[PDB]
Amino acid sequence: SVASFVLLSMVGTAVGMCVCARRRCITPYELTPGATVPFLLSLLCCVRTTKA
Amino acid sequence: TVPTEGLEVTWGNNEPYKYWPQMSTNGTAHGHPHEIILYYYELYPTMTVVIV
Amino acid sequence: ASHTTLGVQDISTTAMSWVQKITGGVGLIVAVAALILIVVLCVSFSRH
Repeated sequence: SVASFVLLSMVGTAVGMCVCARRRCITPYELTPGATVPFLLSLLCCVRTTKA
Repeated sequence: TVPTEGLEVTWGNNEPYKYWPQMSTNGTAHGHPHEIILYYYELYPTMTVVIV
Repeated sequence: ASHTTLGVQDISTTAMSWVQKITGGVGLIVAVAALILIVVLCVSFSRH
């Protein structure tokens, strides 16, 4: 049971790294004045990529 | 006509004759043409050519 | 001779090799053409 526990904490840390990665998708491109980065979003494609 | 489950015929006072079919004299063995389908009639006539 | 009973999934020397020949799909590579279509479409197709 604690092995299932530690594996689900490994999935929890996967969730934590993914949510930190989505927050560090957002912090370079909040909605910069330029509001157009194909060179960012055309390579990253993490989440909600469609805003230029 | 003998089916795949055999046949029984009796005549007179003598013993009932059983009979059983077989995997025929000619078919089409392992050959360079298509040469299975005649064989694939010998087992299973009227069916499994339907999945062909 | 019931002991030589036969099911369906049965083996010739050559039948399944001709199946292996006739499983030569092309739908994979035309799906690859559909993928190159959707990624050229990614010019303005980046959310759906």
